Order: sequence, then structure tokens, then C-alpha cells
Amino acid sequence: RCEEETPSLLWGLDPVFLAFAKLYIRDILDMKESRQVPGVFLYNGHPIKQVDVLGTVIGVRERDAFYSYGVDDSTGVINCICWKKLNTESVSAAPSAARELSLTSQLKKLQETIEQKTKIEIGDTIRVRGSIRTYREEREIHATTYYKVDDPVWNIQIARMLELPTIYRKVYDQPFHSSALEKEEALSNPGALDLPSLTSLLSEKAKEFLMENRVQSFYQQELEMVESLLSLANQPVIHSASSDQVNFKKDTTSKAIHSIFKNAIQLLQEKGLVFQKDDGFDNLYYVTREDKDLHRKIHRIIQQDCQKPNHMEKGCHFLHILACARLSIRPGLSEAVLQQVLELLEDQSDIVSTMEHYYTA
Amino acid sequence: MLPKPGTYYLPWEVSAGQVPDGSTLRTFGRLCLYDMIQSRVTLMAQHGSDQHQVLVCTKLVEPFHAQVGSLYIVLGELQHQQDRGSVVKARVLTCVEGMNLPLLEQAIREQRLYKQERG
Repeated sequence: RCEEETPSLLWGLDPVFLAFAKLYIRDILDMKESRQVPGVFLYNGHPIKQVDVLGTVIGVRERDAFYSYGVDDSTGVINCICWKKLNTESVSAAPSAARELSLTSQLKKLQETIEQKTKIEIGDTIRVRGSIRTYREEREIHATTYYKVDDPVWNIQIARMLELPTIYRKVYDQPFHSSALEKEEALSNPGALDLPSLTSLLSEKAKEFLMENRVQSFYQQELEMVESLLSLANQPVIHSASSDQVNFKKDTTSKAIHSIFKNAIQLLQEKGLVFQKDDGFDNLYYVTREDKDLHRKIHRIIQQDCQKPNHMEKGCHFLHILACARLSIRPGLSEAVLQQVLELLEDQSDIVSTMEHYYTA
Repeated sequence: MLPKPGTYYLPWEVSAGQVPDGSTLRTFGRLCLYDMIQSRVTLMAQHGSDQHQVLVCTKLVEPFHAQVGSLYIVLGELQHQQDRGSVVKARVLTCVEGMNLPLLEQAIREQRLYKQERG
């Protein structure tokens, strides 16, 4: 089934992949697990990971780290791994002052009522937010959150029962994929015929692989030894370009490979992904994406309102941001990395672009 | 092991003998009689006709907080008797108040229609 066999890795173009879905319990088993990667499942093409289900508990197995609650909802049944949580750092009960007493008391109210929502007995109605897992060949739910449904009457159950078909027909039954499918389709894949083009593709794959491995810093030789990156780099194009030294094909080609690796990391510097800290080394690089440190610093310098001006500034200007950063840390901070971090921050909701060139946090 | 579900059914199916004896199911109903001696219960519902029974056994549960004519919810299985006909062996049950029985009926009817809609 091609239409069912949606693009590889099941990208989140279809929104549901990021939000707790609402399927019949009985259907939760009929879905496939993805053969491409474990820990993700499929229904009518739409990929699912986070699931929402509400029913009644019918059986218990209690363990030291988790409970295991069997749960039913009419159409079917499953069991649910409900990780426990302890009360480490115990809050005492003391005759504190008015404010402290009130804080402690309200905290205790919240805590005790949370317990009452958490504790459970067979036949009760239970809600669970979590994801699909499988073990011993059996499929189950590992809940992110679970709480007792405090309804005195079946009205809300009735609502859900009436609803689920509606949401099915509206959203989940829709299989179609509206993506344009703008695939390169392996044009010059085995050979770029152009050392700059090879370097661009090399930088692509290398930044991909670094973000995958989450490596924050790296000596360039460490990267130059990667199997996939090497394979990509050593395609016949570089061997033919460096072939002028016929008597040293191996040596000249390996040197050209090291040079084109240097060129790729330099392209990353130009595009602000990676940068060479003032470490005194010649081929050591720090990746901006993982540079939580600079993220924190540049977030300090505005999250706390801009410290230099007395006036009630709403944030700071691109140039003054850059200048105060270079002042407080290092003049050598390239604008490329600054732009990259400013992008990532608003992606994270750590900064907002009220306009271009001026920002707040 | 994980039991079979509490699939929804109503008194008409037991009265019509449709729902097969020796099978799991779930239903609501109106309390009619309770036997403290033998732990047996009768709930009643009428097809716009004479009230139809539902024989139940009080196993692992407490029949409290709602009265005769008031409303209860049960799930378990039924088994046959020559003289008594058949009785539900309960697995879960509780009282419920302030319900909307026609609404529940609509819900289950729609649910079954949607089942029919499955290819």
C-alpha cells in the first residue's frame, strides 16, 4: 500500500504526530508498529506516538517502580504501565507565619488532592496520557500522566462515546497526503562533479550527523574519520580532481579529502552552525546548535531587561545585542552564529521578534 | 489474564434471548428487587410493555447508595438455569444517579450503526 506507506520517518507535516490522539481502545492494537523505527505506530497513514484513552480499570499488578493497571473501554481492553513517583524532599507541617503557613497549607491541599486523584481502585474511571510501547510481544501504554476521572455520572463518558466517531470521520479517516513531494531524486548522487558541490552535500550530511549525535564540540579530524561522511567525500569526483598527482593518488586524494572536510566545516562557520572558540587550536570547532552556554548568555542580556540603558527599553537592537555580546564575551563572535542563535531562541520561545533588528525576551 | 471487554448491551437482548448465554457484556438498568439472603438482584426495564427482568448475582460488589427504581450499572457474564433461566455473574457494578437513559440508548444505537459502517 503506497498511500499507506507514507514518506520515510513519517514526518510531522501531518500535525497529529505531536499531540495526544483519541482512538477507540480496540483500535489501538490493530495499528502497526513502524518497520522503519521502533517506538512509533501507524493508522491510516497518519503516524501516532502520543495516545489518549479513558475507560475503567479492571485489574492491578503493583510494583516497586510502577503500577500496571488493566483498563477497559467497551470496544476492548489493554494494560497500562503507570510509573510511580515518590515525595523526595518532604515538605514538613509546621506552625509557620501567615504567609509561610498559607503557602505550606495550600501546597498540602494541592498535594493531598493530587494523591486522591492518583490513587485508584478497580471499577473506577481512569484517564491516561502517554505513548504506545510493546513488551513480551504484548502491546501496552506507558502513561505520561494519569488521573482519576471525578465524574459522578456517565455524562462525560457519554460525551466521549458520542464524540470518537466524529473525530474519526473528521480527522483520522483522512488518509491523503497533500505534500508537494519536492525530492532531489539522486541527481549527481554518486558524484557531484564539483568540489564546491561535494562540499555543500558534505556539510549537509555532516551537520545532519552532528545534530543526530548531539556532539557539542569536535576536532575536525574526529569528523574526517566518520564512515558515512568519508564515503560521501571520497566519491570518484575528488579522486579525479586530485589525480594530477598520479604518482601519489592515495596521498593527494586523502589530503584533498581533509581539505574538503576543512571546506565543509568552514562553510558551516560561514552559515553559523559551528565556530572555533578561542581555544588556541587550529581545527577545533564548537557547534552553535548545542551551544546552550551562549544561548543562556544572550538570553541573560535581554531576558533581564537590557542592563546598559536606564530608560525602560522593551528589549534591544540587533546591533546593540551583538555589540554588548562582543563586549561582555568576545569581539570575535561572528554575526553568523549570532543570527543562528537568534533564530533558535525564538524557535524555543526564548526570544520574540517584535520587529526585524529589535528583539525582546 | 486480561478479561474480555464489557461490551455494551441492554435488557432487550437478554429478553429477546439474542445475546448468547455464557458471554461477557455490560448494561445499565433500574433496580427492582434485592435478596440479602441469597445475594441475588433483579433489575427491570420494559420494551414499552411488561417489565423485563435481568437476573444478577452480588459477587465482589456492594448494592448501595441508589434505591429501587433508581439506576445502576453492571458488567459481567450471564449463564443459564432451567428454572431461573439465566443470571448475570457480576464483575463490576455501581450505583449511578442523574442519568439520561434515552441518551445512552442513542449512544449505543449510534455506536452499533457505526460498527455496521465498518468495511
